[PDB]
Amino acid sequence: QVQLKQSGPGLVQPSQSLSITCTVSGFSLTNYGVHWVRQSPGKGLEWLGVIWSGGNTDYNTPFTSRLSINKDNSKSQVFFKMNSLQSNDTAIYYCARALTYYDYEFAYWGQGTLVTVSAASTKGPSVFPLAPSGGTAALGCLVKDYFPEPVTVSWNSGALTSGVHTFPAVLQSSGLYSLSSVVTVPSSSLGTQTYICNVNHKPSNTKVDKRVEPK
Amino acid sequence: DILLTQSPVILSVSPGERVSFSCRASQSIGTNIHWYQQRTNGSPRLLIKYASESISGIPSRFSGSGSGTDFTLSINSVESEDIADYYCQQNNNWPTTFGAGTKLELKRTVAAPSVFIFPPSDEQLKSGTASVVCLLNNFYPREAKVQWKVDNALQSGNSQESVTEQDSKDSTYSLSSTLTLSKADYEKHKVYACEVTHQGLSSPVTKSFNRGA
Amino acid sequence: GQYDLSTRRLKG
Repeated sequence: QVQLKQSGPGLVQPSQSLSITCTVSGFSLTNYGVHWVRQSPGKGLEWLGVIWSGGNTDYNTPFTSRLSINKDNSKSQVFFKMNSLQSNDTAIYYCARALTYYDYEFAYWGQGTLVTVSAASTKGPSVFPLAPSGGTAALGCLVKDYFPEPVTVSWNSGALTSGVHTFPAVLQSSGLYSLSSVVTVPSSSLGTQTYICNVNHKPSNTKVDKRVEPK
Repeated sequence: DILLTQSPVILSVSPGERVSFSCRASQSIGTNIHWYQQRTNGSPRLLIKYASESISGIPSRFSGSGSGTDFTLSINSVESEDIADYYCQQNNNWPTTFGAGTKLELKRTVAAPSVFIFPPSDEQLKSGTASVVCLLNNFYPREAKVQWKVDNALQSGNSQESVTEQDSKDSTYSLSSTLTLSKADYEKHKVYACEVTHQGLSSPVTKSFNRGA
Repeated sequence: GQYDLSTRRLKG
């Protein structure tokens, strides 16, 4: 069907520029316009601009001078670029497509791209086991000291999803994030099944698979 | 630009009940309004277009009405997976603008937490820092107290809490409390306990361990 | 009432 896949999240220094690629499938860029929307703590949902089928662009008024949208029809790619980012430009950026070629009811969305504007440095996390000690055992992974958000965590390469809780990251006094991911399983499976949290911090391309066993 | 005002900001109902979301525009926009659902870690999902028109694949319990300045999104029988924020969008006047959203929570019966405690791993202790995690699992309502004690000394200021959003299946919350201390401090003590207070417990539950078993 | 980038949800 119709899909929009955006490039990965990342850090951007203040006064610097942002680049996001939206790759579409299930339709042609020559038939549909592609919109850009962001979502920030300061202003919530915000329509930024659009590139139409024929290449014309419209930019929302407070962005006309620092926003540039381009595309490559043959490669089904839309390119979003924004200049001179500041802290309140920290937000999740989506590309989106409407039901009809001319309209603004956004029926298809990219998965979003979380952009963090900060002078700090990217750092990958360390992954530590939370080891199991009514026949239900809890276990998890401690994903500690990374920057910036986000980090993705799954269990057994996607095969274990029931009973999983991945808590929201919290910012430590160090300026680094930390979170835990937990799952409850039958304690009788601890000697039979292997349990692995799959951690990926794309801003640093740090990918860690942590095996969690009873101590 | 058109200002879209959504009310209330929070909405708490029980399953099977009908619920209504409000969206008011700063001037008439006819019926040029769209509604969206955003689940936890999800992208917005189009529910209604032009005030009242259905969308493919959207359950029939979602409907919308209104015209002019006052618009309503309705769910006649709330389900658990309806937990989300809901947004309205206008497009009668350029540029298209969005409301600030209304959060929909679900009520359910009281559920006491299951409490687990994890010592720091020997791996982390190599790094010179110790993390003690106390997990409160699948409880309701959200309010809960976590009290840390090291050798009966009350810990204050050196723990952080994180709380999941409501679960889409059983409407419960889960909470993690992480006590962070230096390895030197951690080695200078023995008894590590988190005490958990919650409406669903007749008395507080304490999970503890002694460093080195 | 404010949107949180960590959870993609409204918090307060």
